Amino acid sequence: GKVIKCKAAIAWKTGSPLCIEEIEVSPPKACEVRIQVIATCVCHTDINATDPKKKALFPVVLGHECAGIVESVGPGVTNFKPGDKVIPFFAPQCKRCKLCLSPLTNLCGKLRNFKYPTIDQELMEDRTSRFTCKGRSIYHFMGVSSFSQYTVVSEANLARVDDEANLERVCLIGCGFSSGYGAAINTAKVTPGSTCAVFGLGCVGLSAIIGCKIAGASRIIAIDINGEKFPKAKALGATDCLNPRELDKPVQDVITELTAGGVDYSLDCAGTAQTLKAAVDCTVLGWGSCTVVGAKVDEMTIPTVDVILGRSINGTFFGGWKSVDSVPNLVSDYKNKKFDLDLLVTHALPFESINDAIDLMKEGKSIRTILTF
Amino acid sequence: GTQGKVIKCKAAIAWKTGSPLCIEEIEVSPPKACEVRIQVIATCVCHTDINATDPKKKALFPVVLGHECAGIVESVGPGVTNFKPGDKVIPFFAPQCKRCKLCLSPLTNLCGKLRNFKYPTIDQELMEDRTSRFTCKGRSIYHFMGVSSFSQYTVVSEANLARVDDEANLERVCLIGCGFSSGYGAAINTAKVTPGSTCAVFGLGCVGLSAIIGCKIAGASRIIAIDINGEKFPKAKALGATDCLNPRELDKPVQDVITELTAGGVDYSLDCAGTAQTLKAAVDCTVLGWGSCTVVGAKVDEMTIPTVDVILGRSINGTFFGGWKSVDSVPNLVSDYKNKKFDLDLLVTHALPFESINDAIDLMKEGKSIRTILTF
Ligand SMILES: NC(=O)c1ccc[n+]([C@@H]2O[C@H](COP(=O)([O-])OP(=O)(O)OC[C@H]3O[C@@H](n4cnc5c(N)ncnc54)[C@H](O)[C@@H]3O)[C@@H](O)[C@H]2O)c1
Ligand SMILES: NC(=O)c1ccc[n+]([C@@H]2O[C@H](COP(=O)([O-])OP(=O)(O)OC[C@H]3O[C@@H](n4cnc5c(N)ncnc54)[C@H](O)[C@@H]3O)[C@@H](O)[C@H]2O)c1
Ligand SMILES: [Zn+2]
Ligand SMILES: [Zn+2]
Ligand SMILES: [Zn+2]
Ligand SMILES: [Zn+2]
Repeated sequence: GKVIKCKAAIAWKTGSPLCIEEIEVSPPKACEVRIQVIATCVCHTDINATDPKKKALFPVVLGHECAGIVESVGPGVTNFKPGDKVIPFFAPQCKRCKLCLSPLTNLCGKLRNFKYPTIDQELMEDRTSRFTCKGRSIYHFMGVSSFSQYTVVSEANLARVDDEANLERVCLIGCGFSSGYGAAINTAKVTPGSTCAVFGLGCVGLSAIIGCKIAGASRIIAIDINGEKFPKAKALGATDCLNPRELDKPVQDVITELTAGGVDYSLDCAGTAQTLKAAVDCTVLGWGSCTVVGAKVDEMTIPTVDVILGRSINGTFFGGWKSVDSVPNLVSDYKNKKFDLDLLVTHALPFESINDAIDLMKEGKSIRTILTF
Repeated sequence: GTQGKVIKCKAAIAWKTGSPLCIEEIEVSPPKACEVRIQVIATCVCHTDINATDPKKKALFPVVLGHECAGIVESVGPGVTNFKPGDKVIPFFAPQCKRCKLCLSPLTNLCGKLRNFKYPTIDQELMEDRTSRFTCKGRSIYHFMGVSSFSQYTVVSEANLARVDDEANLERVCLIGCGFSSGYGAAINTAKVTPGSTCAVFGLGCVGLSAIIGCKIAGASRIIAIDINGEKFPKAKALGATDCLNPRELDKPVQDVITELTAGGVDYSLDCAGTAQTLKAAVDCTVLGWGSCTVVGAKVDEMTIPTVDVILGRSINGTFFGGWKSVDSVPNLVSDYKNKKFDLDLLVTHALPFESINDAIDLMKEGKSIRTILTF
């Protein structure tokens, strides 16, 4: 149980980017595992914390998508040992609450702020922190904090995985891939031979397409305002591609015409007012289904008639997966080549170059950027 | 009443919005191909009808309103064999052609007969050949929702009616024409209330109460009834409500009352009022993870749903005629009523002569009635 000194990325406040600092990562207490981050990625959620218009706590060690090894475990911990390949996640499964036992949801009672899940799991189970830098205790982020060479997480926020897993790719299963993928399969519940529509072709949206294909969809329409996204969209299974920017008609009307009624399943992995409205509009009447995955705005307005006429609306949380039991399976699949994560990794960079990773992200020049140490 | 001949009878015409209904003598043309002329025996005023007289609402005039009724076939048109003079029938706004994609899908109860998907209320304003069967004072009167039951005799499409048990009490079974079927089906079909679950219903009118009946039948273990009219609580409870709430007498939003009361929220919520308040509340009051909200009523065009709610498990949908496959379901509902599966009798508060329709409308407006049977 020795204290560890390593580099991590600290956000001391909004507006101000992340700083590479030297922090002290305390050892894991009971029911906790101290992880060694091998590969982490910057996700849209990470960058929001620094946005003033968005709620967040500081100072904080951001990041939540990664994969690694077990550095050391805490007391009573027997499910983990030094060397085990593990993947942490923001979606807990403590297996000690009513929600964990329910087959109707993948939510867990460990959670507490159901209005701002982004500022939850800001501290360990004992309301304490394991991060210290220059005499100050730093907040954890969404129960993961992957932007540090070493981090400590609740046994409820990680799963051991295949020993032969390539941490440089399997890490996406920590958030990006799992949400898009699971959103199509568990939340939207895409059915064989169906027609789907996916707005937003980032990591989530692409995994949603991968998800639609795996579920057996016969048609998959990918929509983005960034044409540069299309090539890879098709690579993963898209049958059609639309750019609102190049259409003299609201993209939803185009989709409705191209399908003679609209699509059976809609998945919004963008989250804008425009996309949210379209995601619903483009669905057929009677059984049309829209599933919210991404959300850049807090509210969505829905016509009372649309709903009276068959269209339903739901949303996903971590792809609807029961984290601790599913993550390991998703890994086995990638291994068995059920799908290919590599197409999702467009860049790789030294951890210290995390800000440039953020810049490529914002610039929309990438899907996911693997950060190594 | 003789076939192939125009009929002179009385109806209730709405010459324009903001105006009451006028008892006029109209001419009801005989049925054309795939049509049936019905002698309306019993009819009721639904909120949807009154809604048409609202100046702020998009509607067409002149028109014979009414869509909730029951009656006897006075005659059929060319090439009609499923119906014949004497048959008891119940028409409805929800068509079932049986010969279209939508009709074949077990996922919806809509048929491709419907044309206007943004303003249903002003759809089926005329017959298939784009004309009218109604003439009054040298003028063409608009039909309403493919029924127009506010006339002793009316002409409807074969896809808009079902033949029911010859021994059906048409002065009760007429509620299956809309009100009952809607709330009842909403809980059973659209919301899909399951055994042991907890439900919340907003709006304790005919629909709202039928929604309660349906929750009881589906096996709910708790049915919370919400309404700003405490007078509606006795019947609501009589039909199955285990708890009753009035937002006008609470310090906290009703949805927070319901959340606490249920330690998390209800499994299924049905909004049979349809206001900006009820809609928001209907979604809020549900449990996260698997909470389900079903829109039944709607006095407003839109509802604002928080992104996080949906992400965190709550989902939304709505019903159209309770989600019953019209022609196939309606006769079944009648049999169920005969087998005393439920009591429509409790949904009837008044019974006036057709001439008093304007009073029946006021009673509804003034929330002093559930349903008022109108007879000719
Ligand atoms: N519900 C969950 O559990 C969950 C899990 C992970 C990520 N997310 C969220 O999902 C979203 C997507 O994640 P990402 O990593 O792919 O982000 P990203 O920024 O890379 O993806 C957004 C994509 O949508 C496109 N876009 C923007 N406006 C558009 C418009 N009007 N029409 C069409 N396309 C448009 C962009 O060009 C881009 O390709 C984020 O908002 C993220 O926070 C949600
Ligand atoms: N979706 C469909 O297919 C369908 C079919 C038929 C009728 N409807 C609609 O369903 C609704 C109900 O029909 P009805 O015949 O029972 O109408 P109604 O006028 O008799 O019922 C209104 C009821 O809601 C209550 N109410 C009003 N504001 C409220 C509030 N803020 N909170 C709680 N309760 C409130 C009233 O006090 C009253 O008891 C109407 O809007 C009607 O047009 C929909
Ligand atoms: Zn993420
Ligand atoms: Zn749990
Ligand atoms: Zn009605
Ligand atoms: Zn049909």
